[PDB]
Amino acid sequence: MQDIDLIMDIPVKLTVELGRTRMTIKELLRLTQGSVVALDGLAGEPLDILINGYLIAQGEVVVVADKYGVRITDIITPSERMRRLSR
Amino acid sequence: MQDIDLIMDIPVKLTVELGRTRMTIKELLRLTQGSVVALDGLAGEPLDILINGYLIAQGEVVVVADKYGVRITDIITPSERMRRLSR
Amino acid sequence: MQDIDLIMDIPVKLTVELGRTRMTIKELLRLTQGSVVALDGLAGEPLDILINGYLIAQGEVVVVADKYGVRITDIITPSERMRRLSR
Amino acid sequence: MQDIDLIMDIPVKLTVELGRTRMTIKELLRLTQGSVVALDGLAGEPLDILINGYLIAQGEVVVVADKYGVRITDIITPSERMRRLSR
Amino acid sequence: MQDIDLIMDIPVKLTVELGRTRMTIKELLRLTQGSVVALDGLAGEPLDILINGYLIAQGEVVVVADKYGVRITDIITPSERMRRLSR
Amino acid sequence: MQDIDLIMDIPVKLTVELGRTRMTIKELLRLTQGSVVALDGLAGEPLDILINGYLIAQGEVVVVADKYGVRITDIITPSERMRRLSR
Amino acid sequence: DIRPYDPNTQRRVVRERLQALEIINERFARQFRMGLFNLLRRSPDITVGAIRIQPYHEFARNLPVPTNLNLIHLKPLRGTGLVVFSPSLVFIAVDNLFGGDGRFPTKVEGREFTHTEQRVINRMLKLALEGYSDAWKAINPLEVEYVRSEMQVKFTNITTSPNDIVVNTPFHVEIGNLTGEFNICLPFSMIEPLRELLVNPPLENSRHEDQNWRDNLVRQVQHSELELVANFADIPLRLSQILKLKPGDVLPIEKPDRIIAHVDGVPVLTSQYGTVNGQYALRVEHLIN
Amino acid sequence: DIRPYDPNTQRRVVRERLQALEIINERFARQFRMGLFNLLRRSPDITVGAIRIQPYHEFARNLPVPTNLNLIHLKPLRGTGLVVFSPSLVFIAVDNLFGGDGRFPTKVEGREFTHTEQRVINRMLKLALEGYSDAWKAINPLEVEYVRSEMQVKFTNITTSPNDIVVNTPFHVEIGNLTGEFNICLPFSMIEPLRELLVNPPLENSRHEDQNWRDNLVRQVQHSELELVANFADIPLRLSQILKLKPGDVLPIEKPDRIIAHVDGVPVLTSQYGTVNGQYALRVEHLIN
Repeated sequence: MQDIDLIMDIPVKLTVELGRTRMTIKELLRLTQGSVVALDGLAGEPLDILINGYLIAQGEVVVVADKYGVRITDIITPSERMRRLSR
Repeated sequence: MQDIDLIMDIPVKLTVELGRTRMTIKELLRLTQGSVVALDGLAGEPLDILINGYLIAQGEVVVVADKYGVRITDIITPSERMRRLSR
Repeated sequence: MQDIDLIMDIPVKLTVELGRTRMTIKELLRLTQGSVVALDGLAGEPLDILINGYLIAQGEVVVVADKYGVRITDIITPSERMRRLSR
Repeated sequence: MQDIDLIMDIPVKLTVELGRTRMTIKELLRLTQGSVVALDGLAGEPLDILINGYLIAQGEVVVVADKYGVRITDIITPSERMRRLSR
Repeated sequence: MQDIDLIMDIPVKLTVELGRTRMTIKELLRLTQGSVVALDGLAGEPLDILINGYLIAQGEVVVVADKYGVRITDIITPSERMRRLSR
Repeated sequence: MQDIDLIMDIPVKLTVELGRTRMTIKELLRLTQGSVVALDGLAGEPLDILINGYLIAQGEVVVVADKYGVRITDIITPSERMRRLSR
Repeated sequence: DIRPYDPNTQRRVVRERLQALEIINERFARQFRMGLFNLLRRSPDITVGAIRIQPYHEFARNLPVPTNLNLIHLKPLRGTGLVVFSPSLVFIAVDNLFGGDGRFPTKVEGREFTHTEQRVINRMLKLALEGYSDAWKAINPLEVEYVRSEMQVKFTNITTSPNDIVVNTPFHVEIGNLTGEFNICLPFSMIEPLRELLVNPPLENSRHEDQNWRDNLVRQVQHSELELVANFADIPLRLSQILKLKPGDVLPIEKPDRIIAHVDGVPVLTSQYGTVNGQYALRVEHLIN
Repeated sequence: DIRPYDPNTQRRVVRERLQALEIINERFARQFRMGLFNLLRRSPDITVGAIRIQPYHEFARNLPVPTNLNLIHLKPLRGTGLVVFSPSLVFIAVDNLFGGDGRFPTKVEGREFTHTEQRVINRMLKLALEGYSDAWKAINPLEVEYVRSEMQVKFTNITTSPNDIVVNTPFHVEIGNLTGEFNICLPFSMIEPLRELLVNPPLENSRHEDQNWRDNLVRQVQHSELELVANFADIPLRLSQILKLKPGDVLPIEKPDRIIAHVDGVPVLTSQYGTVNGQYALRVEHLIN
């Protein structure tokens, strides 16, 4: 509608997250330069795409001539979103 | 539509601006504690309302029992928006 | 230094923000002429002062003979800035 | 008309802009002699042509026997002008 | 026409000149603070109005509530323009 | 020096400008005989003094027995000149 | 609930009880009673008035004109304190020091204090300063240094704004029919860092025990848990594009030289992505400091 | 709103309250009261009149003829200040210094001051100068140096134009039925650089704190953002050509040896265009200074 066009003039910010993990503060203090930290996500899984910190879609990492890119694959339809938030 | 409902779940940020002004850096350095700085806007004029830094409407300042509030009065329809951006 | 003097000749823009709030787009559509919108900030709190959209200090609202003014009170030293950005 | 002829006797000034970019003042201070600064525009894009600071047309860069020249290609018709100003 | 409307969106600059005179550089060096310099124009004569340094009309000086104003009186039709340029 | 004396023999032209303003061509066409046009400058402000179209000093308007005169007051030192040209 | 905003209006800030401040005031009252009895050769009666929290202008408007105002600094805290002596108390002290019996009631003058009266005020001020310093020492080390004496709010601006919150503790001195009063005013910002110390009642010293308590608290908190999130990169886009996200859509992003690790939106370090043990890894480079 | 212009007319400039100037005037009044009591052996009463802002000619027309005018310089500020002594005050001082009781009313003379009266005026002037210097020292270091004494506006032109704005602070001196008056006049341009210091009320010294405040303000502003625009070249043309801009139209331009970088119309440096990383680049050469 016309208000969709009005908010179209408003820029927004997109965020791509590689993964997430949980650990104690003591473990973080144990970490030093060159330390290795694992993530919950596996290899080849689509990465989360966030708009102002809200996940809306998923994509795959590509490189464009010198720049990283995300190839959108799937959405976060309410059933899947509720399932992943329940975790 | 359904995508309007989808983006409804996405929170946004609103910004209220009292006014704007222009000055040199030397004048800013001259400013000290307790200094007085004027603004382009006059008294009683509606204040700008910004969504993620984009002006969408104007309102008037009110106080709600202990908290400031903005009473929306007018919009920033494209003619007025272009006129005020041309300034 | 001399480069401080050089950039002094360069004018900058100052922005004063009354407050901020978050709401859904559906709530904004529900809003009409004369609607009342609340803000996160309370009454009497110092207002944010922004230079090109970056907060650098806080002040209090005064009126100068017919014109609004801001009476600077405090700064946004890195500890407080990080604390308020974490919110 | 006759007033078009009258203003024809009045000379005007034309400005050609290679490109535009945005950066912080701190980054500018970091810049030294021989520093490299990028621009938003890409390679081969038509350059903006400005009359007294107002964009009216676009052209392509050519060299005339020892002197640079602009080969006009397109106009800034209101739809495109509004689209590029919205950016 | 439509191009008149297009150039209407282009702002222009207007210049009002009180008068003109000719003197040697030695006389200018002789001039000090508070010195008196005469002009060719007489008292009550219409002042020249220039657009980007080109004379197009004449007017009379008025004051608007605190601001000087020019009350347009006559034009610079080609016969008069040639006569005054021949001087 | 001796070349200052040489150029002293060369006469120059001085220009006094009452004020300046900006308007559209359509507004100028709307103007008729007896129309009132405002200026950016206020009442009592020193007028610009131009040598061959270059501002070098400011003065105040006086009348000498039947002839207008300019009473020089201040200069256009580079800081003020840059500040007023930035406008 | 909805009210119109007035820039010339301000609200209050609940209650800020300072039991330690009251204890310091009582100790200073005892010391000053002893000092005044020593000085004037007569036994005074000092009553500690209720501690008051009010804007600076409200305190200023209640001060009789002229009044003796003394500027003091409570080192190492930053600010300027004020000691207020009413003209009646100064007149009583002058009368007592010069053999006056106090039978004659004091007459309103509204005149600047004489240099002899200035010396009387200084004699009172030194003892008051010693007493207050000794009283404050019981809870926290402080040094009081007098700056200058003024007779009007014109010579004030101890505070940036007239509406700034200040703490005023009145004291009433009685050596007979006399009921003289002196006040101590301190800006709230000066005592703001020591708010925790002044609010809760003091306990026994046990400085080693308190240090051990803090060490144990630090040790226990070290085993707490959090969530570490690393943002790969960010993209500026528009909502219309978001409405058109489909499989296979490629969005260009800027290549991040370093990966910044954030904890609840708080950056903690910058690293680089890697592949170790079949999972993504971050090679820590520098901590955010 | 529309009015006809008259070159012999001028307007006013709002209000320019100087609280610091009033405080300096009060301190100078105290010092001068002490000095006059020391000199004339009688207690004077000095009242500070309201500070006045008016054109120079308006101040000149109110001065009785003849009057004692003294030229002073407030170093390091550039200009010439004036100290105005009314003939009545000089006559009162002469009468007091020579045993006159003041019973006889003063007679209008309109005559030049005698050299003895000149020495009386100099004796007053030295004390006034010391007092005013001491009063100004409290807020900013200044030195006052007397230049010469004149008895008419003929010998003036402290100001370039008669309509220049000056600041006049009257003072009323009373040592009985006498109500003598002296004035201090200063051009506005002399105190223009110190306008910020004089307008807002002074605070505590805290010079190190103020320097730290300025340093923090500088540091925070250093992270601000702007827009950098480089103009390739400029062309002089006409509007008729602009109406005929079409695809393929070639317009000759002068080859720029250097590319000037402007920020909101403010040149900052000159550079040369280049092609680096597939995008246009500017090799910075010299900064605009």
